[PDB]
Amino acid sequence: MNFLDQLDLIIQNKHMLEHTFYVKWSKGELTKEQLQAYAKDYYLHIKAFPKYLSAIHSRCDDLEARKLLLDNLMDEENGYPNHIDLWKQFVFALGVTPEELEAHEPSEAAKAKVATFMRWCTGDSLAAGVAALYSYESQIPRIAREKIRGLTEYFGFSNPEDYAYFTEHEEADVRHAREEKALIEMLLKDDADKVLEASQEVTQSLYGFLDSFL
Amino acid sequence: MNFLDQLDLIIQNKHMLEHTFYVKWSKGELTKEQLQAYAKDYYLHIKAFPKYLSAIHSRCDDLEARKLLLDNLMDEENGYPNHIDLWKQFVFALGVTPEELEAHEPSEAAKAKVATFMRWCTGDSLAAGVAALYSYESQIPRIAREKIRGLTEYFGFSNPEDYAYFTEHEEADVRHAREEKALIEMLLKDDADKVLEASQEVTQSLYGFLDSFL
Ligand SMILES: [Fe+2]
Ligand SMILES: [Fe+2]
Ligand SMILES: [Fe+2]
Ligand SMILES: [Fe+2]
Repeated sequence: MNFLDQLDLIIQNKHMLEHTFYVKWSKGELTKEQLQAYAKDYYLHIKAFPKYLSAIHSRCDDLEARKLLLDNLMDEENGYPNHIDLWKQFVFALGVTPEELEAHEPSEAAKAKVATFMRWCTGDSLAAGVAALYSYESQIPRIAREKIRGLTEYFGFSNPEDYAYFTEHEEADVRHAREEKALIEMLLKDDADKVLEASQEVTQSLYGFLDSFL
Repeated sequence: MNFLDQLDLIIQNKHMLEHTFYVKWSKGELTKEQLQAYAKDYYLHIKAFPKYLSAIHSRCDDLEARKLLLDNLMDEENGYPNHIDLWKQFVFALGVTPEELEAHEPSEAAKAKVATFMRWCTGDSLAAGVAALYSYESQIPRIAREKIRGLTEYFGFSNPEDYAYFTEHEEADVRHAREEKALIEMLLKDDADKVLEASQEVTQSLYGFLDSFL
């Protein structure tokens, strides 16, 4: 079996949309107290995602790979509103005040998720770092689509600008996962084992993060 | 004394334009054999400069600082022709063939320069990493200006597109040094000592690199 296929199968078999939290989201069975906690607890990962990308770029000598990593990073962090600003719009539309979000101390659940990504993105296998990111970003497009639906037919999201982060990631992360899948191939150095090891680790780590809100 | 002033004084007092190699350039007293060797030996630093920036960014939690680091990185590596492509144009206009440049193995002089930057950019002081980069980029604008002159009135540079790298850096690195000087302030964490330690180290390291061609 080809390792990219093995890679996708791992994510297919531990995919956040099958997690209770997002199933609960799908049927609507989630409190406003639970959403505001997740929106706040996600913020640490959202601020850190640029560093995941620059961590790999900064250890990379493939000049064409770096430009691809830069393209993701540029979409993440460049301009107003970058993806960080978009999340904030979602966090504030949920009801959270700016002060409360900035004063929020992230759960150790969330710190473990981030730390799992950073471990791979700073590790010794550039393809494993991209696989860590890929095992998340490739789920994102379908997650966003179903998350807009749940914000509409369940949580009173009238204004579209209130879930713009998810509208952007419905499309942005189709490109990103395609570029990451290509980056994994161009950076492979007889380490497809770490690619899958990273995939297993990130996907489970994401389950523990979702577990935290129950 | 203020440490940014101390910082500039260090660079003023070990500035590449005062080095024999660039004085020799200034009077024209440099062989085509010497320029093609320097153009080739510089290539390792030129390919690595993006990683210097992403190395600091990837360790940084100041969200406004990261966007500044990204702006430099974007000017360095984004688009055709990025700064790497521009150097190539200079390397090829000097007479070097593409194959010979890609087949060139960099001197240990050059490997020491790069390694000095990367040590600081991956070290434990974000302001020292920016100071390592600043102690180089702040010299660049005046270096470029005098290096265009020496390519014109000495080395037969007719076509302007042949020294476009230096035309770009005459202006680009005015902005970059101003943004880096500002980044050093925003990232200082009671470590102005490392800022100057880095400055001393980078500036000397640059002298040893220039020393290599004599
Ligand atoms: Fe994103
Ligand atoms: Fe993304
Ligand atoms: Fe540059
Ligand atoms: Fe620059």
